[PDB]
Amino acid sequence: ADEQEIKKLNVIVDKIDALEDSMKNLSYEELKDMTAIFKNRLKKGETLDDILPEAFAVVREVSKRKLGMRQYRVQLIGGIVIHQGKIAEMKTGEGKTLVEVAPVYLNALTGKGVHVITVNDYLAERDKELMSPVYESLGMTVGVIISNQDPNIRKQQYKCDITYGTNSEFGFDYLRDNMVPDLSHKVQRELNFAIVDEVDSILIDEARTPLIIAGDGDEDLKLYELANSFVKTVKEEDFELDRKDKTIALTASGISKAESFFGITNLTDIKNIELYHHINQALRGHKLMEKDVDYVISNGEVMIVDEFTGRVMDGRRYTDGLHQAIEAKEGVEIKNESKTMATVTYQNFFRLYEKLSGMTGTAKTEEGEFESIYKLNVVQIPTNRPVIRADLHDKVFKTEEEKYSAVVEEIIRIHKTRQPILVGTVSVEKSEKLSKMLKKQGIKHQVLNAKQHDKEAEIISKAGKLDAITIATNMAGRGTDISLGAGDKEEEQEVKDLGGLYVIGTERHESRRIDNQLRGRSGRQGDPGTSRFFVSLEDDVIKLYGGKTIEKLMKRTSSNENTAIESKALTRAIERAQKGVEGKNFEIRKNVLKYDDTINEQRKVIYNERNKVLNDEDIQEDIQKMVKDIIQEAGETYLIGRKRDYYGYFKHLYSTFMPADTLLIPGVDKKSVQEIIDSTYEISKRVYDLKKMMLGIDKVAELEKTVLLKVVDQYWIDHIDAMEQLKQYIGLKSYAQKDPFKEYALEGYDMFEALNKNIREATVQYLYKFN
Ligand SMILES: Nc1ncnc2c1ncn2[C@@H]1O[C@H](COP(=O)(O)OP(=O)(O)OP(O)(O)=S)[C@@H](O)[C@H]1O
Repeated sequence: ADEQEIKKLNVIVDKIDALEDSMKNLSYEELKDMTAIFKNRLKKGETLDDILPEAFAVVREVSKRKLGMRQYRVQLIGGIVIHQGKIAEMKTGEGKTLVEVAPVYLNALTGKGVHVITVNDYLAERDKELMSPVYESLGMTVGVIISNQDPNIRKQQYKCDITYGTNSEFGFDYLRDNMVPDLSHKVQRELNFAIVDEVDSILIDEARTPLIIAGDGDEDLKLYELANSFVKTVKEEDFELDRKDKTIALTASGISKAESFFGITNLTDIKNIELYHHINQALRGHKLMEKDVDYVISNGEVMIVDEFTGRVMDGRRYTDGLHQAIEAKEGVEIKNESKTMATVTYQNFFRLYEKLSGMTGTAKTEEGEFESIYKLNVVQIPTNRPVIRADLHDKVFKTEEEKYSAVVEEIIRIHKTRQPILVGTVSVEKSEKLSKMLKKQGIKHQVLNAKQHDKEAEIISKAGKLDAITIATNMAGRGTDISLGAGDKEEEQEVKDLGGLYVIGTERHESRRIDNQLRGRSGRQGDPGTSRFFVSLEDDVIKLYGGKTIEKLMKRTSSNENTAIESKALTRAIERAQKGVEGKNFEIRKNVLKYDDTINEQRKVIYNERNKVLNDEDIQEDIQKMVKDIIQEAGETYLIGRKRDYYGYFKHLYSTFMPADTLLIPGVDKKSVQEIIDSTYEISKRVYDLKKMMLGIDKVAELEKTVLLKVVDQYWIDHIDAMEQLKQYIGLKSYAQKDPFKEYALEGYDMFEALNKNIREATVQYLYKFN
């Protein structure tokens, strides 16, 4: 079992050990000073790895002094392992919180910024508060990212050398960090290196659901209303149209009416894009479309119509604000709720780190997933002292009452013997149910229902001592330790001889992993302990995932009340049920990660092409590129497409971005598509020269960024929410052999081209059409 991987690793610790004595003589400052010595050496030569022995050795004595926690080889091996970029499988109570110190320090010497992710706020704040004396003492700084944290403070934390926090906030922050307008609000920093505590939990387990930021539609609510009232008051002269090419615009009569109606007196400018966009689809919905032709009004809602059948294309909603507009138009309750803006799985958010790593107590079994996703290599480490415990069997039953009384009675029994027990549950109500019998009978205990992880954290530590009964859910008091004695050497041996801590799990969990975690809370290093599972036939995991066996047994009749069950075949069935929800879950992540890849490739560019604008990167060759793009398109459409519809081609460009009287070109019949476009484009290069010369190349470029970036946001968020609705729409399909994913990709590919186009034709319009 990973013998040589650990053996070679052992050579590293072997060296760390020889060094120890030399540093022993050193003062507190002779040690801090070393952080610098380190940094400077890194510039002169040596790799982070070439430093490893001394680096960790320095964390050893500094740790060995400010917290007492000197480090044990296993805690060193694991330290090296995190730095090597893998998983550090150590069992509960093995000291993982400290296995991290040595590795952060080492990597934090680059000034880049290390990341330590935990399962929750408390776990992170506590983790940082504990090891900070080691970090601080060595000339480094630490910060932790907690929930509802103001931007000002939040910035400072990533600024610090080391940073801790809930997995939810790191990936969350990021979203806002890339979703934000200017940089006065970006909060993150370079995602360089991360250490994931309880890696199986965040990565493998959470994976199932993605992170999603949404937005409260207060603004939009009365916005379509105002726009719709105005478009309503508007006259035929206030706008011009063309149902032939499905376009419409607001004439000069409208610009002023809008400025007079609203308090906005400028319009057309990037500042206002909003009122303008809204009044736009408000107008289009009012005249370009019509009742019973385009869209239809059934009951209290407005459904869309398909042109290929005349049927109602249900499920699908109108694009970029349109439906919301038609709704306002007719006079029906508007769907203004849950706006999905940001979204991301941990499968990818974590892929975004130069060097990934983590620790846990159960991962080598899921290695194939950890590697073929995060290319995380699980390396198992030996436990410090030999692990002696009693991982007892699964007391099998039928009927929850039978299972429950068996549990209640076995607890009164262990309790009198004087030993503590840990009753693991998997529901706040089940924990209360099991609680009722104990109270009904008269035996003291406390309920840890994962809500105030800190208050409960204290409770579980004490739980580990003398006559205590603690019923915790599978998420209550996690990183806390079960010290036999609760801090006393007296109760330590008393409870040590009595046979450790006892663990009883209500039902078999969703995986062997979660179960061994209840089993793991006991028997650390060198402590006796027992753990047993009181299972029953109606427990869902078996009830639904068991098979034909549990069914007939459950159906039969009734006989031996309170009498437990057994059989070879019975167990053979109980295990398939768990490995069945194991595989069920294996594939739910598969069909969540892929659906994200599609949006991840998109979100990838929309983001780079968003960051260009922010870090003052030149966008002139690119805007000009898309400007040419619009025209090359006009080419295939009217130029070549229909045949040579000059009136249309020109209407399209006047429609799109060209001014009023400009594209006048001789030749036409004598000239070819390309030449005609080269001309239309030179005519455009001139239009921009008029702009630069009359505005100043600087405002011209400065303005280039103001509107490119602004329209991306408007059309991107809407493309995202809509890409989600697209997924929901595939649900009502299947066909002969049409993969539900395949369709989603195609209808998502062109949907991306439509989005990008809505940007091409929009940056330019604002950049040329009016000024
Ligand atoms: N080398 C050590 N010497 C003394 N105490 C130690 C040492 N290492 C860890 N501890 C103690 O062990 C307890 C912490 O164990 P943890 O770090 O929680 O182990 P773990 O359960 O693997 O970690 P989590 O829950 O993934 S942080 C604390 O009471 C520490 O004081």
